[PDB]
Amino acid sequence: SLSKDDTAQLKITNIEGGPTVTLYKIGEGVYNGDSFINFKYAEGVSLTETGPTSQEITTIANGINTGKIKPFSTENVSISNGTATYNARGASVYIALLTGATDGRTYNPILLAASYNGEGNLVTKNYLYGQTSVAKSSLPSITKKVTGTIDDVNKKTTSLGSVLSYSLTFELPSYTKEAVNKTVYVSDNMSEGLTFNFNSLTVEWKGKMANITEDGSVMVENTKIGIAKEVNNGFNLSFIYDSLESISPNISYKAVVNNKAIVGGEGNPNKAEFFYSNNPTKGNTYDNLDKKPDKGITSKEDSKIVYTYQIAFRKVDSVSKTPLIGAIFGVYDTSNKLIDIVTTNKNGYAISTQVSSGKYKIKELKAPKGYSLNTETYEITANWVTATVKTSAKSTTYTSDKNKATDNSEQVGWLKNGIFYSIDSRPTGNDVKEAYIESTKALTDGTTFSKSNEGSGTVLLETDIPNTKLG
Ligand SMILES: [Ca+2]
Repeated sequence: SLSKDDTAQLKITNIEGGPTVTLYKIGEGVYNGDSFINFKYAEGVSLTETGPTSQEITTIANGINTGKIKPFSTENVSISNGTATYNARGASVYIALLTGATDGRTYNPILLAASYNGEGNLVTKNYLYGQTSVAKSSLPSITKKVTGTIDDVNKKTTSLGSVLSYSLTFELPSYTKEAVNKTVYVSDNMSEGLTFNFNSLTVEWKGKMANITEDGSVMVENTKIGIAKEVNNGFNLSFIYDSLESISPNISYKAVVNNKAIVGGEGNPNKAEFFYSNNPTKGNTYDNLDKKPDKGITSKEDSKIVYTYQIAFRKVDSVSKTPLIGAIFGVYDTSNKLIDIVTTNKNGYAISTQVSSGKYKIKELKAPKGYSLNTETYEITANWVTATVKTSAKSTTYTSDKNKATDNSEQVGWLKNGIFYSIDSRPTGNDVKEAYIESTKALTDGTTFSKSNEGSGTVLLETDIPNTKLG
């Protein structure tokens, strides 16, 4: 006794991430209502009734999503506790698509059928069997790391002119061979206080370094695995999924801390993004390198924040404690390398360029007029904990001419194509020029300094610096 109105359960297990499940009927059961004849398939559907192949299943899904294949009906199926169940009316064949998982996972298509000839059995030459299928998905990821920084407890810190080395690794989506959207697309953009170096971009794949040519082609073993382009203060890099052989490339690049580096809480972040398809049988692979795609495309992301601080102090008369203008000070790192030169303002105050966590030294180069030179070195420790001052407040002026250095001062770093590098980040090239500080501008009169929270950005010396009046 067949009907029709015979029911059987079509079931999907291993549903993670809470996707939408849609069933598209691609095969109608044809009855005489008491005898089962065969399946009638939607126009454009092609499959092997003996055992449909992955190629065929994905192909059908592609057609459904373009509209080339019109299913006989579309069903929305609820989920719970990792499974979905649908009560089919009569022998019938469906493609299930799982889309929009909130954890970012991407799923393969599923073929489900209710059949009188055994679970899933499509050959038609009493009892209506259902079908249970285990859903299959992949969860991409992207992880960004930075080195070249100085650890301040759990904060990575840096200084003006430091070169920072970033690295990306990622886990690929798993796409079936016939998928129409195999987007594999990587982006980063550096915040404005870091100057991205596109020429530093490297790609390793299968333990081999890529050569990136002039037009952006990422070449390994005479194979183009992707194309890179410099965009704003960063890059877009679109890979060719099939060329990767399911092995993820590893991406590295550098940036150098510039004078716009933010001090304190906000820090200096990047934002690495990995775009892929979470509905790979819909649309087309995205590879436009001018502009990253909008989110059948979704993404994972990662960011590293790097911090800087600034050193401040006040210059006063040793007896009256009244503030002294125009005192010139050097600020040195722990090994006595000159970091910066500052001049005190009307209110006695000076502030350094951006520094990493660490110990520094403040030493006078020129007394204020009417005062004897203070020959003492003043030490100060800079870190998240000591940077409790918030100021309402530089762009240093360099020369490569040693004889134009203020106060006959030493070299503070290097210049290459307009960019400042610290001594410890001395870059390569035959046109790398010595950098000296040519002049110093005092801080604007009426700049305030208020004691405040950790990470405010400014480390103000505990005791003001005395000068002894000549008289
Ligand atoms: Ca369920």
